[PDB]
Amino acid sequence: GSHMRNVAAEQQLRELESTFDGRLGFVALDTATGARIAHRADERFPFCSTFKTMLSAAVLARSAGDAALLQRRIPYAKRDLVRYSPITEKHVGAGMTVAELCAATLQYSDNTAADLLIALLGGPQAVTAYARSIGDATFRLDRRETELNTAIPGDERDTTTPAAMAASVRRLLVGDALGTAQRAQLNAWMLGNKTGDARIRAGVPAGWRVADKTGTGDYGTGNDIGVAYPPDRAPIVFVVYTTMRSRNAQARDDVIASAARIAARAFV
Repeated sequence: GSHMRNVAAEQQLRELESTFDGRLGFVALDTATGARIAHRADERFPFCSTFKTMLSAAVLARSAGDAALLQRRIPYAKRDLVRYSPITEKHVGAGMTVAELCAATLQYSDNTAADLLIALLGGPQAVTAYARSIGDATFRLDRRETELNTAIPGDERDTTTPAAMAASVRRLLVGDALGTAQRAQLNAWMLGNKTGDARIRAGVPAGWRVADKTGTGDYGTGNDIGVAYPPDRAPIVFVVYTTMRSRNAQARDDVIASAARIAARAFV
């Protein structure tokens, strides 16, 4: 790639933001060189369900020191379900294994699965502590699903910055924050995501595999974070956060995909 392409890409991100009534937080990192394409990289955004990557990583880290954990099956009843639980609603009673809950919350954004895992770890503060332990001094998880999706302007609960999340995604999926085998498992889960086809995935070429996690919330908040793996180049980290002025707004898959496409084409 080139510096002039990266600078031009950053201008294109400004122009893309100028087309909608909201803000765009964007970081893409070419891990061949650390080259960055960014917009509003240090502003806080409500992360909505993209925190489920950090959650699942924390669970994997705990499993590395407990051989029984991934197969532990956590029971729950119908009345324990929270809204948007497409997988866990099928297994009320005996419930699902911790590994299955991680896969459900990553691949279908299942909220009861997320809340069961947050409780397993000792509450939202345990997820924040895990983030700190991998070098993320920005990330904060304050609430559970579904309250963490309120995305109120000026509220710092359940927020991070695009730069902090891109460094964490890099360290988790590409680097050495997890052991080799846990990293592989987290990648596999996110590569099998079912909710991201219209976001980062829609902005990259057919041969690039994308391990991503989406988030959607109030104020038309539309997010996607992850790593794209071109077949014969270093991985590229993508972090896309968008949120709108109006509380009632819809999320914009097309904007998210366009932001990803701008960086994908600039890096090659």
